[PDB]
Amino acid sequence: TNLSDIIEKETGKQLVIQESILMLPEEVEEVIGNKPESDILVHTAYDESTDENVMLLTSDAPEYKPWALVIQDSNGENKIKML
Amino acid sequence: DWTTFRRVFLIDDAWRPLMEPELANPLTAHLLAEYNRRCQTEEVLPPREDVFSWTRYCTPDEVRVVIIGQDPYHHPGQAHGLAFSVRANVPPPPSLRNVLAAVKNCYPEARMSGHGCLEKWARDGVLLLNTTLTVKRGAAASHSRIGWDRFVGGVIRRLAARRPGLVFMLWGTHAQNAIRPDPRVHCVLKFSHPSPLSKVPFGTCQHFLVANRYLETRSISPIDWSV
Repeated sequence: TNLSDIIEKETGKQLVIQESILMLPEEVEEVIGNKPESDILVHTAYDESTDENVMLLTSDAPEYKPWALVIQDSNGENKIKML
Repeated sequence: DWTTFRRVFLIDDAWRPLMEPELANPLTAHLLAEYNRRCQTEEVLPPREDVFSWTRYCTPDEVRVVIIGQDPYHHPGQAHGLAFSVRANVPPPPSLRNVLAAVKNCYPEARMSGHGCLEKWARDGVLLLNTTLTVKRGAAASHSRIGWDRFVGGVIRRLAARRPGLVFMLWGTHAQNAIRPDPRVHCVLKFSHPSPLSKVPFGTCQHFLVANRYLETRSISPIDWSV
C-alpha cells in the first residue's frame, strides 16, 4: 500500500521495499542537495532488470510523508526527484 | 523473573549477568508490557523465538566484534534476530549487498556464498545487534519508541565494562550517537551507513581489515569474514 504504490506511480514498476534505513538530515543533505526538516527513512527497493536501486525517502514513522524519490544506476549515478 | 523471562524468550543463560540487572528497572517492565500488548493486535517481527537469537550463537566472553543496526527488516521471512542478517532463503537486501561487497574488497581471497545469512559470523564472536529489536510487519520504526534501545544500551554497557578490547563498527550517524563506548579501552570504528544513498560507497570501507589488524595486536585470532 501507500509507499510501494508511490514507487509504482513514479516509476511504473511494482517494486518491493526491502529495507528502511533511518538517516539524519546532515547525512541526507550531503547527497540530495537539500536538507530535510527532520529525520529521513530511506526505503530501498532494487529493480534487478535495470539493476537500479529505487529509494523512496519519507519522513520518520508514523507519518512517513514522501519527500524525495531517488533512482541510482549501476554506476552509482543518481536521479533525484523531489516529491 | 529471570527464569520466566529466559523462558518466554528462550534466552541462553550465559547472558544472565548482563541482562538480569535490567529487569529490575521499572522501565523494562513497561517495555515488556508494551511488547505483549502489541503482539495481540499486530503482527510483530521477528517471531518471539527469534527476538533474542543473538544471545545463542556465542557467549558474552566469546564476543570480538559488535556491529549495531537499527530495527529489524519488516517484511516477513527476512529477519531472524541479527542485525543486517537475512534468513538463507531470502535475497540479501541493498545494504547487506554493500556490506558483503566491502568484505570481498578487503579479503579478495574470500569465497562468498552469494547468500546473506550471517550466522557464521555470530558463531565466531560477531554480535550483530539492533537497538530496536521488534517491528510491526510492514511498518518501519513502528516499535522504535517503546524502549528497546534503553534496554539494549544497558546490555552493551555491561558487556563493554566486562570485556576490554572489543571492536565496535558503528555505521551511520544514528548508530554512532546511540553507542558511545570508551575509545581508550576499545577500538571504535565509524563509517557512513552501508545504504546505497550514502555519499561514500561502502565498498571502500576497510573496517573488516582494521578489526583483524587490531585483534592481532591483542593476540586474539582474526575473524574469517567470508560468508
